[PDB]
Amino acid sequence: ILPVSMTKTSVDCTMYICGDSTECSNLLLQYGSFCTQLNRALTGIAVEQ
Amino acid sequence: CALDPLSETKCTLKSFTVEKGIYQTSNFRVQPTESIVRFPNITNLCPFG
Repeated sequence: ILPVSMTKTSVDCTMYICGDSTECSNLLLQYGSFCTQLNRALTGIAVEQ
Repeated sequence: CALDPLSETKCTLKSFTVEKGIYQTSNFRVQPTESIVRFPNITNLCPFG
């Protein structure tokens, strides 16, 4: 038996970390680029599967 | 960055020309419509009659 891949997943950091609140998203940009890095890493993992 | 979907694809990257492929350019959420929901019915009538 040998695993070949797991379930592909993608996380929208903005929606998950803020939700409906637009002000919380409007405060997220102080962190600059964490959301972009996380989304890019998850996309790279997903295409790898 | 809001003209054509191809323009948004260009804006997500930093290139004026994009080759073959698929890229997540934005995330969309269904904005709820303007309606509310009700409450439980009155147990009894007014104690004034």
